[PDB]
Amino acid sequence: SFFHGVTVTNVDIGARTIALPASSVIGLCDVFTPGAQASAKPNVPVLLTSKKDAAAAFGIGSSIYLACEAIYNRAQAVIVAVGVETAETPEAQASAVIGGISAAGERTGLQALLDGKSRFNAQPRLLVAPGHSAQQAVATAMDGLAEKLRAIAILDGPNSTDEAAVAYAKNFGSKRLFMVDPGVQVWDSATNAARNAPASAYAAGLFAWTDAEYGFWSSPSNKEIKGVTGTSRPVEFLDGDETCRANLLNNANIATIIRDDGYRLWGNRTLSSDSKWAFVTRVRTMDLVMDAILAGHKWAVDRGITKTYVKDVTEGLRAFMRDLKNQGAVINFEVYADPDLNSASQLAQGKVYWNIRFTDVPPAENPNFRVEVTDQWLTEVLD
Amino acid sequence: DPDLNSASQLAQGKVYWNIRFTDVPPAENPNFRVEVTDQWLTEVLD
Amino acid sequence: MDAILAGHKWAVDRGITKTYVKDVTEGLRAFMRDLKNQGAVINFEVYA
Amino acid sequence: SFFHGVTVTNVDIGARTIALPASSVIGLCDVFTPGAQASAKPNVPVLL
Amino acid sequence: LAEKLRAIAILDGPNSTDEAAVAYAKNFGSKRLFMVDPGVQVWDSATNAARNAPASAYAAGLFAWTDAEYGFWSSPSNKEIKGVTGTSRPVEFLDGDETCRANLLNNANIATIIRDDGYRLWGNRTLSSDSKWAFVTRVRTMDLV
Amino acid sequence: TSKKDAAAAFGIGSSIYLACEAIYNRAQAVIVAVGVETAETPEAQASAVIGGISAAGERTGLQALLDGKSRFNAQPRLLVAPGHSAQQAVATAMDGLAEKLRAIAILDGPNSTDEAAVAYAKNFGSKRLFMVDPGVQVWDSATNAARNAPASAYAAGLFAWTDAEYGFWSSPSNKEIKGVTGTSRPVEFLDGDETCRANLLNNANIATIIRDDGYRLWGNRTLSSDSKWAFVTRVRTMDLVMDAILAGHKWAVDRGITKTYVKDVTEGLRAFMRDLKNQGAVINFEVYA
Amino acid sequence: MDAILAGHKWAVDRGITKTYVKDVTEGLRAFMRDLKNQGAVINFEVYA
Repeated sequence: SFFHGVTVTNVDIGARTIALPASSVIGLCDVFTPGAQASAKPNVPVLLTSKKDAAAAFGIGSSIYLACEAIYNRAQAVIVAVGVETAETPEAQASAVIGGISAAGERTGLQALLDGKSRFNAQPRLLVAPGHSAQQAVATAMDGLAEKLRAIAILDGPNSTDEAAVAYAKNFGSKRLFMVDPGVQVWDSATNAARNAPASAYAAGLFAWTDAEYGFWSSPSNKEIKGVTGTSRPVEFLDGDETCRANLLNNANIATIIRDDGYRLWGNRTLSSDSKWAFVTRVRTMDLVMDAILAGHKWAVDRGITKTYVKDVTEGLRAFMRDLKNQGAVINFEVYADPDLNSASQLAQGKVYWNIRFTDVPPAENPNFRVEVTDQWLTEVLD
Repeated sequence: DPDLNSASQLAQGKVYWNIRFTDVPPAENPNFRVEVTDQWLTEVLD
Repeated sequence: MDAILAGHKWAVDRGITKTYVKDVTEGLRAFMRDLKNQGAVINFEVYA
Repeated sequence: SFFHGVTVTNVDIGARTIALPASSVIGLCDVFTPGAQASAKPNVPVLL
Repeated sequence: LAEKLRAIAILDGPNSTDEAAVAYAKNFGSKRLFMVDPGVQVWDSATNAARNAPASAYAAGLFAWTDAEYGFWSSPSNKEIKGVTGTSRPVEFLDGDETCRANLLNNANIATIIRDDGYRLWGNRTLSSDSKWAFVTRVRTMDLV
Repeated sequence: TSKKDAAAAFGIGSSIYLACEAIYNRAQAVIVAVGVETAETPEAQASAVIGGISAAGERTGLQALLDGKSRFNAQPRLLVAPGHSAQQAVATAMDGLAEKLRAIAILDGPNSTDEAAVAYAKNFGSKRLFMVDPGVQVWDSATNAARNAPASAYAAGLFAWTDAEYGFWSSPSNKEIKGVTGTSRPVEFLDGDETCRANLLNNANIATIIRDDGYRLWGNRTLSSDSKWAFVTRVRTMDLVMDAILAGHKWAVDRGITKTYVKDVTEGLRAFMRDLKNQGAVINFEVYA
Repeated sequence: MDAILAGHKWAVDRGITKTYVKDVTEGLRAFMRDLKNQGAVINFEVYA
């Protein structure tokens, strides 16, 4: 007979919803002085949320707090900060910043950011290392680490001059590097006077402002930065001419703070050879929708690949991408199951493909205006 | 089956029915070939 | 020229959505029309 | 089984964009008098 | 015995390490074998503390849950198991990479309990040489019809 | 599998860990590492690296990699021996071993100069050898300063990045390598001219890291005389589909060779190769009896 | 010339699939067309 009663099986099918995780969590790693007021341990990752949670953690005056304060002053954001004890020589200090792994097995230094995901559920999708980035060594660690986190490591090249900034950017070429050359100077509270900063954390907090406001898909450039009071090496910028020096650095894929004091930062060009990923925007949107689809369809995995299931996942992308379109994240999209890929043998191994394709919105970094007079509408002056 | 069900096979009681189908395999690895482009850019115009 | 140059300094790198194009297009529509009725120009035409 | 999870490979294909570099950068080489006010060295290239 | 009953014998290889689990699966190759390596640990009531289990019965009851719910044709993998509190030898599993160790055991046709505590079990590959009967599902539907 | 599993295994500061870390920093991958104790003299140390067989019977040294298949189900299809490859001795062992594993042994010739690199490559000529001459320098954590590396493991991890990303069929060259900070003997490279020195080494079948710091590696030419197997790509795809068909049709073997069976195997290749075609592994194929 | 040279530095050694050829072909199509409407060239033609 089998059962013989009255069943009520819940058919668990339908297009699941998908979200945009992480969005813009900052992954900082400067230095401080562990002791009394410093609640945070000399190396482990610590989650932040506001200046209060950061102050009692690392302490006031700590070089790391001047970086966190620079971010929170700009725009509030999650900062899975690490922080490492200051070393003797400046060179060997970069070792603790990069961090090998230690005998304890726990990832030390900058590499500790990989733990931020499996501890705080906040994958730092925006690396930054104020002060420690002009060095060729630590800069590559930021590059390699960014690909693990699908983040955008914001470097900060040495001031000195422009020649030294271009020669520095010529080294890298990865999608996930957004360097800023001119070191903005902030008014330090402890020194009670001018004080040059790496301009790394300021550019990082600046992103968090646009990401929380407009969106991650919005370009950060041409947005004013707060907590400033001048800029080391005044990068010139005319009203509208390619002759200005602010432009020449952008050709070498470099961000710069223009005008007096610190009016605004721009230079969307990420240190990338491939012109496809020229904008930092594209890298930021693509790394997001990828991590979303990855972490989103974790419910599916091994499950009955019936015609319903394919449509449930297909409609899952239809609705998802359409929530990005009307939101303005993308201009237009198209998702479907490829006939050629989805072969009878591929499905028999569990493989099932969905060709997603779209156009992330590029920032109009140079809108032209071909204005030109004529003598056309002159006969109109008659009748 | 025409070939199996021979005049001699049925005369021994043997009678065959060729059943065939495809049991549902679990999608143990669904891929997502996502890729941006510059196709739908001219759409931003009219 | 100097007006359009110094005028659209707010735009620059920004999401080039269909709205943005129209926002700038309508920015010139209204602008030039303020020159037309004012008598600065006889007639104009702006578009992408 | 191979992997057994949920991949999301980024297919890096499509027509890349191309620009017009350099355009018209001048390469001058006259003479001068190096000393005090002359910041530029007596021979090395200096950008202007 | 499984071939006499057309069943699916769920084994449970030794913990110790992964090397010992792969070398153990290399022995068998029958359609009707679905081994699970990492021995999940349950909270025994009598001992009033942690206690390692063979993870065999847990994987068995797990099938009965999916079979009664979705159906025998439904795959058991990627379904959360209850009555757990940790897993002997924490088998690592990244968000999405073949480099993770949870995947390597599945290549050797082995089921594993991933994530902390005992989030879920997976590894549809039955200890079978013939790739036609690679999934435990096919063996379960065919033996039924 | 990761730095954690490698750190507790060999230890920090170990010359082997600097090689594994160089790979995992680039792109995560499975490494059936061996590792051998350091010897007295550098010459006799290569013996332990090559490894005879020992009285125990168990394959020692570099030859121990043959056991990686029948223990971890992970046949090392990508050999590498950082530091120990400039020596003519150990280099041949990498050549002979690669054919047993159908792998691609990545050598690393001596720096010094370019003349010494060309004269070194002139010795080998096997399909399964992909040498890189200029020794990239990494910033060692222990030394807290510059430190020259063999650039062998970096080029190895670089493959694993492309193989996991694009595919094994994708060429590794022209892909940027991380965990660098300069390159011993700056190999020059112009914008576009055969006069550049980076090109001349590629003519001698040599990989090189171009531009400042360590922008990228290229030189697809494997140290092979036969122009048919000139690219490292072809050797990498062919050694794969072969091992796939070999290990794939293990179910067949002695079985009734009826017309159905032939078609079952024929259609097995039809569907299989077509999964490589649409995937982009191959342009087109053709299989039949 | 210097644009095409420095422009297609992203390509180089890469899978020469039918897609790749079209990706580069369409790269020149769009590129030259940006020169045509701009007035840099009267007309063009690019192909394999």
